[PDB]
Amino acid sequence: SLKTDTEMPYPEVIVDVGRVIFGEENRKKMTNSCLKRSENSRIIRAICALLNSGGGVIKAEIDDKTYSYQCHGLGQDLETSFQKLLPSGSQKYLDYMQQGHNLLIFVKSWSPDVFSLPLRICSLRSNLYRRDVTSAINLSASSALELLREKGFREEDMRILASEFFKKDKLMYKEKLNFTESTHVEFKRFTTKKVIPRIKEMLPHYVSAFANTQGGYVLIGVDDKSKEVVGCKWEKVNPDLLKKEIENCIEKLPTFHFCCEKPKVNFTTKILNVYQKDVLDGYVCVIQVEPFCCVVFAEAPDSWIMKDNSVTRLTAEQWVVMMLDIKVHKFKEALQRHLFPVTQEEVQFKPESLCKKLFSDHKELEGLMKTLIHPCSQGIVIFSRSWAGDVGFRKEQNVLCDALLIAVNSPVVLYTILIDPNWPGGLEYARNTAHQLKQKLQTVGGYTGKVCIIPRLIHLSSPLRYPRSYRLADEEEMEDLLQALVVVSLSSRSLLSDQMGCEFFNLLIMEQSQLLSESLQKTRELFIYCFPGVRKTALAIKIMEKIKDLFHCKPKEILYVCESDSLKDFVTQQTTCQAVTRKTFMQGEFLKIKHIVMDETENFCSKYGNWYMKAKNITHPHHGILWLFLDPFQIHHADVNGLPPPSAQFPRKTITSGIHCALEIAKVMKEEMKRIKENPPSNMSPDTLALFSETAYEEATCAQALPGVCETKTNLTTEQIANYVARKCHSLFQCGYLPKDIAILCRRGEDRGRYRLALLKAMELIVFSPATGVWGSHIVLDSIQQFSGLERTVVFGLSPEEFHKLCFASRAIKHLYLLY
Amino acid sequence: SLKTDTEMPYPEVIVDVGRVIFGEENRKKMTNSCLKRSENSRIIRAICALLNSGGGVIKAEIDDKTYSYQCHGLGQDLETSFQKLLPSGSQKYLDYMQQGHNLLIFVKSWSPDVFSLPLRICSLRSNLYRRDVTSAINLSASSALELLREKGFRIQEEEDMRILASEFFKKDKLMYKEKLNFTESTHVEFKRFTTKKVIPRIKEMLPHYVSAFANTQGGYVLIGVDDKSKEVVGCKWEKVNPDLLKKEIENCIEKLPTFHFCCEKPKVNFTTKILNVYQKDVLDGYVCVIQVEPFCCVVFAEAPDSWIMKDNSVTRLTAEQWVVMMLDIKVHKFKEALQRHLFPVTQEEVQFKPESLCKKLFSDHKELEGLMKTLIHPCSQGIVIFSRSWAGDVGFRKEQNVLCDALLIAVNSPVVLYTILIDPNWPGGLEYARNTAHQLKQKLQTVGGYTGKVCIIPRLIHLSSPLRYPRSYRLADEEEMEDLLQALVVVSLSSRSLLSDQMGCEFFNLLIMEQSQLLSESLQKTRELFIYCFPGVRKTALAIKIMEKIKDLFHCKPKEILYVCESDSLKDFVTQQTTCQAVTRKTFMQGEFLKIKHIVMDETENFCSKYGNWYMKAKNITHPHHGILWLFLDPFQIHHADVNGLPPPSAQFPRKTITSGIHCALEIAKVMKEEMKRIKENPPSNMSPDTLALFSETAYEEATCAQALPGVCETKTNLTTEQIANYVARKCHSLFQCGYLPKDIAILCRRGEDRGRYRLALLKAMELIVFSPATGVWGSHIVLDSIQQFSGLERTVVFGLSPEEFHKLCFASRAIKHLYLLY
RNA sequence: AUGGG
RNA sequence: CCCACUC
Ligand SMILES: [Mg+2]
Ligand SMILES: [Mg+2]
Ligand SMILES: [Mg+2]
Ligand SMILES: [Zn+2]
Ligand SMILES: [Zn+2]
Repeated sequence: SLKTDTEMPYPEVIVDVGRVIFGEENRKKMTNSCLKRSENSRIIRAICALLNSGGGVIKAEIDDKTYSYQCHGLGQDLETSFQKLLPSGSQKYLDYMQQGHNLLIFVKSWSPDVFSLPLRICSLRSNLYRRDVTSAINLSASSALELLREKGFREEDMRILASEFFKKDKLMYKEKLNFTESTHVEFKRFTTKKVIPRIKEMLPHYVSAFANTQGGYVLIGVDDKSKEVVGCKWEKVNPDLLKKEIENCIEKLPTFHFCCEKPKVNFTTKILNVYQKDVLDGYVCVIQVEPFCCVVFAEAPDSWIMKDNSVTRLTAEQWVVMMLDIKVHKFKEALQRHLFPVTQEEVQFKPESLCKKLFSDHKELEGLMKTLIHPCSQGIVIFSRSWAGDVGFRKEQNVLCDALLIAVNSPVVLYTILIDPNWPGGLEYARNTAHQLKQKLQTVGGYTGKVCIIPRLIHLSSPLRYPRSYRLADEEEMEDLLQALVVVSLSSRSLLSDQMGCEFFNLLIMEQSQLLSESLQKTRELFIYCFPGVRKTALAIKIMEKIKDLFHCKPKEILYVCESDSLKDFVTQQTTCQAVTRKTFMQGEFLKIKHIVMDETENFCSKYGNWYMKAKNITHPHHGILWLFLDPFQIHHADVNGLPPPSAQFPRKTITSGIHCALEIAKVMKEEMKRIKENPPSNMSPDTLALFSETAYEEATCAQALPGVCETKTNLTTEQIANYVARKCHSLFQCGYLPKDIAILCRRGEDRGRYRLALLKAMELIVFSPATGVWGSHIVLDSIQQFSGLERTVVFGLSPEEFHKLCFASRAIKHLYLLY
Repeated sequence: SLKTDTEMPYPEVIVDVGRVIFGEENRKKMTNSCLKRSENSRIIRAICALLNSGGGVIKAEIDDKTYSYQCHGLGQDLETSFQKLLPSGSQKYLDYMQQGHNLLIFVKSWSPDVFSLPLRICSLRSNLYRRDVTSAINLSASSALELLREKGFRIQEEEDMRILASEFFKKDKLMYKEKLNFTESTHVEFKRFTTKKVIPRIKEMLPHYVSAFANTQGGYVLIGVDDKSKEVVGCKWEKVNPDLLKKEIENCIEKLPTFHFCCEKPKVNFTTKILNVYQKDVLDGYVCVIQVEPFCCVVFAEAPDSWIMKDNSVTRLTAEQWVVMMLDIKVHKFKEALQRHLFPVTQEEVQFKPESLCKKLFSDHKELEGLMKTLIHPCSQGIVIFSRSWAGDVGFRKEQNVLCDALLIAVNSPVVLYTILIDPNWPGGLEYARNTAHQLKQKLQTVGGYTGKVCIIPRLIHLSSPLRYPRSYRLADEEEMEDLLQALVVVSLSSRSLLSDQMGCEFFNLLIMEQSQLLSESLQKTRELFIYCFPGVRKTALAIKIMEKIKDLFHCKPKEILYVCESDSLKDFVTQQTTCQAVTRKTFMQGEFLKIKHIVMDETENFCSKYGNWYMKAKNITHPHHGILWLFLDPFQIHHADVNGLPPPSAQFPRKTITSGIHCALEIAKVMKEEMKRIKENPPSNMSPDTLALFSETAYEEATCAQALPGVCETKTNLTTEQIANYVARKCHSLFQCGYLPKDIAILCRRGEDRGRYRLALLKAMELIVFSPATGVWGSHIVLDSIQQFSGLERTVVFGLSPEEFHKLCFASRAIKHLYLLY
């Protein structure tokens, strides 16, 4: 994407302007001021394009060989242009430096802060004119923006007797117009040197001024102080040609429309005949412009962007479009504080897993970095298998890894370690990676400061300079940059993205539980309904903690009752409250129990007693809590519950938000829900499949989900499937994932052992644990029935060649591989 | 409060600027620039003060006696100053008219729209500076505001210029014409001495560079250096004394105003030293260095160039005041509906509102209708709004010499305030009317939020029977009149009057509708609910709307919906509107309701289990199918001395508290809150302590501030029966004069045995100048009954007569706007 | 012929 | 000198 530019390989868009004279004394002295104006304009449009296109560097060549910036300054008209381009301070966006015979102007990206008008893009001139009293004022960016917002939500005696001059036809010589110019009246006189091109150049800024503000009459052929009518000789210009010229000129004036009818600008052009002693003398031309509905331009706006490495001018429609233009930003401070703290205790390498893998694979890398970063009292280094891939651009096999250094009083450095020293693509790779990383930090993270990324290449067995303003001055800039990094990684998919998404979901669960806990004081018996992918177990744990906090009771007096033993073990590892299985709850003695929470009441079996009646008798000796969590889409046991009929299941809620899966997993869940609703099954009643809405599910999905991967393969063999699993596992472990991330689940339990053996061979070509091993550092290989209520970040679903996709997707967070 | 101004009695603040020359050519051809600048400046300060202080009219005397505005124009320098004061449009705020030898400038009130930045006031020049590259730019109003919010929100390069310049102070000895190797940048500025005057020009120039230094990055300023040569020439021995030193500038720089978002309040720091110049190792002169460190907050070169009106004088704004006024409800949501249902902008005829006050006026005076009809004629559209005193409506003055006021609003016409006088011999009417118009206009802007140009022209009419404004001050289309009437609705909803009372009642109707819409969600989430209601929540309307929702959500006839209450009067009230059965609890028992599907029960607190179990009966009816058993409870309004059949409060789930819904006045709500606090401090016996814990004062504060409206609550004590009757008769007569109706008044006696007596004692006092029982609310009569029989119903005006205590809550609950507690 | 640097 | 309205 970037050019070659071997002389200065800056990781930015570089605009070369040519040869420019510099120096205050030098600039004050020229002949041929056209060259001076052109040299000012070129740099100004370059600055405008760079402000509107994400920043960059401007390259100029110095004519004076003995020139020195510290002794000659910069100029005087250039500073005036800078003031007229950046009214609220030009220092925050421009810097100047001198590399020998080169003058470099560093331009920051234009982004308004939280204390400013919402002015999205920078312009020299709005080029849409307004009328104040009698002068046509070219509006500024802010004034034009206010006018656009005005039209989006959609003294006088001079206007009289102007239409009277419009009405009459015959004129003698030297009529003293009794009315002077006003908002609706303005006049000029002809120029005998050139008439038609002067009218070309002069009409637009009055036609636009009238069309914008009320409506007016342009009179041409009238003097200022004498207030008479003069005109030019008839032989100089034919009136019909002039009228046609005026019509075609007005038709070419750019226009924007907030309405739908798209009317053209309505004007009336008339020619008169100024006589002299009953002899034809000349013409006076009158143009009446009514108040137009929407904004009328005189020329294209003085705004520029960068397209195809060229400084181009924005059109009217484009200019108006970009002129008028999440929970990540709410929790980014906490995420940065917990994941990327800014301390003074040496330098910390992140993430721990990938760094451990890289340092175990190569011992010299740790010392090589600890010597390269030195001298640095404090800082942060973030590693990645491919920072280009993490951003989402490219993946190079010749690169071992990339590191990012962020520290105070220092710029940001991008280290690129190469497996092979003589590979000729390292420098371009590092430069482009720095460019795309900075661009993503700006356009996504929201970093409005000044920062630079320096590419550096490094070999296993083994200089650009910026303005000092482009270095992280203090710790606050470090925090802002790291929060932008948090946003950028949460927007992408990688190992760090997965870990930070887990932290994000943990933060969101607390808010959801706090909101849910308000119903504790409003209800005693409740029937909570949960969508596919809600994580009812974490909600239940937080609810038990809140019950213990609100009702001042011993944790032993709160009973969690579930169906599966693995979920019970997970829960007793989590909460101090008592947790029993359904079979233990029955044929059991519970006399000192006040509050009961039931999860997985879907699969409760009534073939051993009435569990609902037992719970009601326990909570109704005092009136205790009897909250039931139900997800009617996850019924596996072929038995009815002790549940009362759906009409008697009141009061109830419908937890819609709580989707802590990837976007594609949520898509699969939504499609499966639609399929189930279209063709209801036997064990799911129509009444219960009516409280879940697809629109609400989509709204909850595009408020908490994060990017991930779902991939389905069909018509595969056992050995091929095992090899696929082994290869994907190997790639993940290389990228930094842990064994306690992955879980392989087979639909049929009897297919476990076989699928185990083919696994042990596959990983041999390139240790599995039961369902009570999800907290250990091993890959879990079990069945869907035995894995109910648990979850892991990467899930491999094995099933022979069908509404059970949802049971697989409910067990996964970011990666779901469905192999048939 | 306005001045006399017999010549032009505008209802505006008029600023007389003096004897001023006008003309596009008359100002050009004129010497004595000290006069041109003075007149331009005076007019500009007047415009700025008017813009920042509500608008008005500037009056000037034109120099040329042949001057005509349409011929001679306004000028060029004045127009440029107008452009520099209002960057985005001046026609929106300034109009000009000529009356004889007077030029009047009509100045609108600067009010930022929903588009522009929050620039609250207009500024000619902020006078706080910035650095840029090598410059000192006076910040515009917008950029200055940006800087204030930013500051309160708390091989060679350019930076090399600081080096080789920070070491200039260390150069204690200096030799004549030494070259300087650094050029001007963001950290250095040097100026050349002036031979004629040295001190005054230094003092003029220092503040506006010290401001930029202290406001952008710091730095230092030299004096004695040339721009074209970088000399060290400086002054001489005989023209500069050692008096000009650090101490001398220690007062000039300290004269600069400084604001501070900080608490340390540090004065600006500067150090001055003298570098001697040596022409051939001989002293020749001195050059000056002043080092200015950057400031934590803003530093002002001068006082800001902003003006307001104080004591009818154009008064300059200091830095603190300027920065303070630069950085500084559901009525606006419902005003569109209120205006379209109360003031429909149509063309069928002229609408005289309010109707009750108009009826009283037209019955007290038969000829008022014809005089009014002739006053606006010829006309086709508009609304005429009548009042007993429009000055008193906006809360300023009540006059016994004025019969009534009329406000005419029409398309292609300005607002006209008519003042009707009983006796023309009264001389002071004119001023009154004028002032009133002024006040009304201001209320339409500060309170009503109106932005466009409007003028209120006062006229004086007698029973036994010209100000000029710009054309732009007349209403243009129907949308303009709609916005003006919406502003009027907003203004009146914050005042106390008849029109305010009716608007508040309809406001309460809309609020109740939205509250019931919110409450209808719980019909999808539960079957039996225990709704706990604050005092003054108007639960009966909620119940009516709830059955309206049940009839649709469950597609069933109104027959299978039941209302259960305690009083027969409220049963009739409810059965008046609702199509469902509405029977009291006594007849609900000893009866059979087999077709009933859903039951809504009101006044559940005073239900008595002396005839069985009503709760079990309702439960068994609703539990044959699972029906709805919503129960509304008000624990603070227990009257009956009976034990309910309700389940214990620990078994009254699921439950919800309707905290919001306060549809009374601010003072009535305050009385309610005080009674709540008194009750909670000393709990009674008929209410369980557990139930007196679901109610918090803060939520009541929020609801009252969000929904209540200003009203009247007066308590009189130590009175006899005749005095109370006289008070009631006088208040009723005065209210009927104001335009009220008997259907808004309820006189309630605590003890029922006091009723008959309080009838006769009343009827005498009223006869000095027909009643209804509590079951007469729907009739057009004044009800005189007890609060026990009026429980559950409401009236706008309540007279609570009580013998000489926790029962003020009932009286406050039956009242909407006016409460008069007589003991 | 009008203001800001 | 630079810039803005301006015949
Ligand atoms: Mg003009
Ligand atoms: Mg002209
Ligand atoms: Mg300078
Ligand atoms: Zn349009
Ligand atoms: Zn401070």
